[PDB]
Parts: sequence; structure tokens; C-alpha cells
Amino acid sequence: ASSFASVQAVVNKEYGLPEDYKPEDLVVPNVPFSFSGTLEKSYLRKEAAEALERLFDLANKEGIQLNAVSGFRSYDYQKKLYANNVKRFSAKPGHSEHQTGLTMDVSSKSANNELELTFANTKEGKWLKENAHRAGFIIRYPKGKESITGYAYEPWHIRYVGDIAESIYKKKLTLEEYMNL
Amino acid sequence: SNAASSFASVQAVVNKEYGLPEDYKPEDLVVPNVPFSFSGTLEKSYLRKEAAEALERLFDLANKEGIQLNAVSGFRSYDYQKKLYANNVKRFSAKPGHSEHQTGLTMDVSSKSANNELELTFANTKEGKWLKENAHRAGFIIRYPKGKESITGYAYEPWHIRYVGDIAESIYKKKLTLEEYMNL
Ligand SMILES: [Cl-]
Ligand SMILES: [Cl-]
Ligand SMILES: [Zn+2]
Ligand SMILES: [Zn+2]
Repeated sequence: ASSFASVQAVVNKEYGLPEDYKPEDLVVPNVPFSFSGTLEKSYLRKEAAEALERLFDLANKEGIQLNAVSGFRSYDYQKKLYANNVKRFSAKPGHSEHQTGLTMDVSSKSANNELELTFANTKEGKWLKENAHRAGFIIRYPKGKESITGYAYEPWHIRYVGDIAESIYKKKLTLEEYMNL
Repeated sequence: SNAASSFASVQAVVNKEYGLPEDYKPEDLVVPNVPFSFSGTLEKSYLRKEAAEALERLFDLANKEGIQLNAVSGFRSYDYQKKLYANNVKRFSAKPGHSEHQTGLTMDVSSKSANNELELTFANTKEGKWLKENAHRAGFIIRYPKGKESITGYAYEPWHIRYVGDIAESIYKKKLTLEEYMNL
């Protein structure tokens, strides 16, 4: 239990993770996924996986069907991905939130389960925006906050931070702002 | 003209110069019985009937040689392409109407050895190399072969196969692009 293993840890362009960093409590959440089988991207840290299950349940109660697309991604994966674009998700290895195991990309069939801006205009994307905090999630890179987060709007990308999500949502803040960074 | 002639033909040529009608969606779209890299039935699950049955034959020929291919994305409508283009301007270069995926004759394929991704790395796999040399056996061509950018308008896409039927073998053997084969 160190600073970067905190559920409230900030990982961004400025603040990176150790290169060997892999959470030790990875599990696959019991939710529908946009691909079949088990892959490393199926996993989240246990607390975040349980919260994702809760989130999908709450969505279902209101007729909203979400699908999980991509969770954990290792340092090594990020390295290869950074190269493939050195020729936005141009995060250097060790600087992607996905390596924390606290972040899941989610989408919906109405958006072809793809991670695109169109997801924002679906009832599912709209619901996610206003309800993610009910399960301790925030939309990590909200619209208009590019200069702060370093990322263009990603309506599909949710980060588990626990109880502070509700305050962050209510105050319309980024994680950076909440943490005085 | 900027409009593809014989737009519904199995041998139609659709590229940056020649576009499809904006309201064109093939009427014989079906889901080929093959493994996919994604779950569920979506627009990209489909190919025109003749191309779908050809893809099945292709995957079966592959399997007999221990080659496991996965289908990644087939049909893409004009309307889908329109938002993808807009949200990438604010290769993914194809303007709406000018992607071959709208014909229903085109399937992006990959393999687990390339993590089912549509990248150059597919070319370095046993599966990608097999596909390069065998696609024509089921009526498919590698639409954007290496070095032909000046003609096709696209960099090497080892993952992107286009069904054209019988002429594939000739196109393959002669090392020609579809544009050249059709005098376009
Ligand atoms: Cl992402
Ligand atoms: Cl493509
Ligand atoms: Zn993400
Ligand atoms: Zn393609």
C-alpha cells in the first residue's frame, strides 16, 4: 500500500507509475464485455471491479445496457501502443491510467461498442456521464478540460476513485483540480 | 467523375477519386460463420452474401494449414463513415462514400498473434504472411499492398482484404492493384 497504489492516485503525463507496476488484486468483473474470452484487458483491481458490477446493475435498472471494452493494460502494452502512434492515447508507458487497474473503457451497442465521440450522444453515454459517481467513478477526461487533464474529451473512459467521485461530480472538477495539481 | 461506376458490382472500384452513392447499402448483407475479434452482432459483422461465403472458405483453407484468422470489421455504412471522418478531423483518411467497407465486399482480418489488431505487425505473423499468399484462393486481394501507395492512395494494409471473385488469382499473379486491373 503505497502512494501510486492508492485508489485516489493521480497518473497523467506529469505523474507516472513505476515501470514494474501491476496491481496484485486484479479480477475480472462479472459484466458483459465487447469481446469474448479472457484477456489482460478484462481485469480491474478488485475494488474497482466490484464497483463496475454495481454501476452496470444501476444502469440496467433504468434500461441502460453498458458493455466493458478495456480495463487493465500493462506498461509493456502501453510501450508498443506509444510506438504505433509515434509514427488521443499517445500516453507514454507508465503514464496511462489503464495501468492502475482502476479504469475501464465502456461503451454500448448503440455506439457499436466502440470508443468514439459518438458514444456521448447515446442515451447510454448520457446516462454514464450523470451516474458514474453513484459507483465511485468519474469521467476522467471531460469536455473542455483538455488544458487541465492533457486529454481530449473521452466519454467512454471511467476511473474509479471511490467516495470522492460524488464531490468531484457535483463540483464539476477534474481529478487534477480536486488534488490541487 | 467522382462517382464510382457500376457501384453495386463485385468488381466495383471505390477509392479517393470514385465514391459510392450516399444512400447505397447492399441488400444481401449476412454475417459470415467465422470467429470475430468482437462479440455481438453489429453493422461490421456483415458482408454481402457472396463475400461472406468466400470469407468462410478462406478461413477454412487457413484452418487446414493451422492458420487461425479472426474477422475484425466488414460492412461500414455511409452514415457511420461520416461521423468517423468528422471525429478524426476534429489510414482513417477515407471520406464518407469513399471507403471500400461500404461495399460489403471488404473485411479487415487479424490474428491473436497480432492481438487482433489492424497494424503492420500483422504482416510479420505467420497468419499475415499466409494471408498475403493465399487470399486469392478464395477470391480476395490485399487491396492496399506494400509500395503501391501512389496508385491506391493508401499505405500497406496487410489486414484489409477485398473480395473480387475469380479475377483475384490473376491480380495476385500479376502483382497489380485493382485500379490497374480495371484500367481506372
Ligand atoms: Cl482510453
Ligand atoms: Cl481498413
Ligand atoms: Zn480508457
Ligand atoms: Zn479495412
